[PDB]
Amino acid sequence: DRYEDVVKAPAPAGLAGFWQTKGPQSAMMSPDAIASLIVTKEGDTFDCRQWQRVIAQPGKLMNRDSEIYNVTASLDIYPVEREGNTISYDRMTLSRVERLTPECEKAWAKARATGPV
Repeated sequence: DRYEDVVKAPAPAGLAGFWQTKGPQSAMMSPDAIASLIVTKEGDTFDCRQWQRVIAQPGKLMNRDSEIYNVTASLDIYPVEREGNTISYDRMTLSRVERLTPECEKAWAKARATGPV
């Protein structure tokens, strides 16, 4: 399977948005590290994690056996589970937010500029 051939799933109701860790995550390098996930209504995603450096990766939602996953452009596959204003994602808890960090915002705009209109 190729990333290009992955069938992009529309976001289920309530999942589209910006999601960000609100406190220390034991999975991350240090307590001040932050992870964010963008989910568009069409099912495009962006996984942006930062501390001393930023690592950001576009992806796509996939529906497999009625469960939702993020599939990154490098073919990492991560189940996404939502409960209200929080998601479980790659061993972290992210909360719904209205705005992401500037460096996630900038990286997202940059990535999107090479994609379709």
